[PDB]
Amino acid sequence: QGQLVESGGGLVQAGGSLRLSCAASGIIFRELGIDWYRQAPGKQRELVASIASAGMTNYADSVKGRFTISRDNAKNTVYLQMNSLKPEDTAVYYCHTLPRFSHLWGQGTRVTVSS
Amino acid sequence: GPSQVQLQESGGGLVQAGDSLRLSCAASGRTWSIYGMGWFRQAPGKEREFVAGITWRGGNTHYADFVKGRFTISRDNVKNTVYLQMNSLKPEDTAVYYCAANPNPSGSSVYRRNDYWGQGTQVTVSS
Repeated sequence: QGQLVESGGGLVQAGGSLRLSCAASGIIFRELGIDWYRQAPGKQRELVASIASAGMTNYADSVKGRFTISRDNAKNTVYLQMNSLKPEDTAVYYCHTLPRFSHLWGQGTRVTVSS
Repeated sequence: GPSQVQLQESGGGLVQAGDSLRLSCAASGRTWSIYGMGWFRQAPGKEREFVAGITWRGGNTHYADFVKGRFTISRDNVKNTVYLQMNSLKPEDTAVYYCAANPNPSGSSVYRRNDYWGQGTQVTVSS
């Protein structure tokens, strides 16, 4: 099966910072690349940040320099450090990986940026 | 020819030395059976050769010796796309760039050592 449990998020003032967490279970976490996705209003769900099992990271253009993805293999969790938040970033954020043939998604944590 | 998994390059074009360019490859079909992808270049008069590769579920990468840290390959296994960020392009990089999926250990050539191939996109570097 496998389960991704996201935590953190919520309402935050623009210019402030949040930190999301995603605890994994039922999967071999060390061998998998983990991704953060988000679905903004009116837009298709898009990739936000990726971290490979070897540690390399990729970021969408609109979050470069503001977000940081990192993993703790001992805790089987991945973090998304969001700095300098903007209403651009208001979306439902999803933790993701692909253990076998079916996509494994977290429940979806909402991030709402106010002014 | 046609295949289970279809690949589609785009983003090629004409640039000058020192410029950057980003290729992308849209995978379709039985995308769940994709285990690895790679970017290859077919230089004028030359057999296509490996440029960069990536594992589909691990996201781990590897680069040819002429890349020299200039290129970066990444994938989106939800959107079923693989990207090649090409920085500091040189005239020697001018080639047709091909997208490929699933290396195969048996095969008498690079072409036959990958199960799925795109159709290529031209990258031309002047100056």
